[PDB]
Amino acid sequence: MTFEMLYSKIHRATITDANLNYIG
Amino acid sequence: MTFEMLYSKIHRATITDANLNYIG
Amino acid sequence: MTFEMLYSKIHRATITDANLNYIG
Amino acid sequence: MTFEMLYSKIHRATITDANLNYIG
Amino acid sequence: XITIDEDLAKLAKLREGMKVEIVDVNNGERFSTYVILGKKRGEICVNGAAARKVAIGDVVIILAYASMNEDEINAHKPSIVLVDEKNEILEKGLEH
Amino acid sequence: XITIDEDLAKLAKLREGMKVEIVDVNNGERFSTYVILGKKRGEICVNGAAARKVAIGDVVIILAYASMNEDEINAHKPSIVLVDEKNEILEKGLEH
Amino acid sequence: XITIDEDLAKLAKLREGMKVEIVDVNNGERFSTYVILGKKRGEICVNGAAARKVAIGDVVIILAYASMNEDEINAHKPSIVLVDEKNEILEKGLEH
Amino acid sequence: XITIDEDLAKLAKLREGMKVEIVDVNNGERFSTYVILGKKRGEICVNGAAARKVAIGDVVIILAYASMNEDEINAHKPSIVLVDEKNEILEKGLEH
Repeated sequence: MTFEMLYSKIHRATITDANLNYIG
Repeated sequence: MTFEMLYSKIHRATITDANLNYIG
Repeated sequence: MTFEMLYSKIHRATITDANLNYIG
Repeated sequence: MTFEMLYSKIHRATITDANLNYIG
Repeated sequence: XITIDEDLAKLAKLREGMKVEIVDVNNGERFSTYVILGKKRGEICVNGAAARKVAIGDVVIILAYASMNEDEINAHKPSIVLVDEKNEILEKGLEH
Repeated sequence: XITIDEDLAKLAKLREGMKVEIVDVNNGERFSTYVILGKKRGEICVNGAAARKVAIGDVVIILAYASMNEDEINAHKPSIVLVDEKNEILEKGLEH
Repeated sequence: XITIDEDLAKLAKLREGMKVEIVDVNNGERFSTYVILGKKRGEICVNGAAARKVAIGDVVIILAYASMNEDEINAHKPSIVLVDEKNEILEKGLEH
Repeated sequence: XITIDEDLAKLAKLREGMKVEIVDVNNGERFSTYVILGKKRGEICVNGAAARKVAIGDVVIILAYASMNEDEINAHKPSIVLVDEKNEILEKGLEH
């Protein structure tokens, strides 16, 4: 039996950029 | 082969507080 | 390595009732 | 311990058709 | 949650408490919940918060997924059940 | 995230850091987060971005799922806990 | 559900019935469904309730995830397939 | 997808291609995507359809979950990383 557990987290980081039509 | 099964549940509890900018 | 695979499905069934404040 | 990892992806494909009332 | 006719659930190999995905054809809502075996024939009742995601009379698709390894995948055969407006079985195929 | 009274969490066999599904009966919102053991009695606090998905005073259902094999399923018994408006335990059944 | 050109699916190592995440670049919708191997060349058809989440002609990204252990992760190589407006293969990389 | 400063990702023990949950504090959006190791310092770039779920400058929480058995759970210690407005590390705790 397994359960999904919080492994790690980056708290309150800031989005510095966004790319809707990213390729890759 | 495994299946996600209801393990436990707290039914109809009341939210006593909310913290949008929580830190931790 | 495992993958989530369609195990079974009930196609186009009709909702006969709804209970928002169900208890159980 | 296991983690969901990107196995494969089809990038920027075009939807050629849609069938709301599909049967099967 | 979703109470399903135990006889219908059995045909789809659903177990009580098994997580299932519900997709509403009428309104397009997609959500997850768990199976509750019903005693009423042809009954499909959405309980709890999910009631707000559907309307009585909507057509829905109930799906169950399982985590399989490569060998299980090759030998796997999905249970696809089709029902009528009364939730009576019309077909049960073992292929897409 | 969601801070739950450690005493309440224990009854539902929730572990700190365990992923749980939250469904809000008032507004119908459905989201996932993880459990944080609270020290305040009867406390249920939603932290982070999830705060925007609920209102203080809303009634919610907290669910925990586990991946089981067929044998575990047959021997499995879910912990269903029902509470009152004060998040005090009313019942704890081992069946649906 | 989503019917994908079996020849395209093969290149992405998708199996029929395999759960996949669909993200629509045009409208931002994100949903899950399963793969159905198509017989029509360059075909990508969304079936069922999901049809309400897309429009014919939208650009989408189809993703498949697998649960791996640390060793599998280190040896793992994702299959990234890029196609053109006709869903014809342009590239198939084994890295990001 | 989300390109994360490889140096930041490492601190959170994120692997390239690892599925992660993104929650936007500003707008409340919650979605899943995978990690791409970035080469630019302090960079956090959302790529693909997900770009429509965020705005440059939004504060987000990036979470990674793993499926563990009871023994792994008892010995498990989460990596909680807190950063500043420049995505520079402020703290990295091994507890909640």
